[PDB]
Amino acid sequence: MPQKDPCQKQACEIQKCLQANSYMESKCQAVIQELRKCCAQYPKGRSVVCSGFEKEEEENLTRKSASK
Repeated sequence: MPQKDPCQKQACEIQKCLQANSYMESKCQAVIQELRKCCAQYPKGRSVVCSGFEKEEEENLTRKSASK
């Protein structure tokens, strides 16, 4: 329920950074890490994108759960 979503902007900036980087998400790892600081300001239920984002933290278990 996106009443307001502080992090939706930053989730946009992942995509926008991508366009600024010709979809090299390798560069946009910084801006994913920005969504992080945004997301972790709150409980995930406050935001749709941050609800994707605390699940990004699960997805990271591929790379390593602790490698950042």
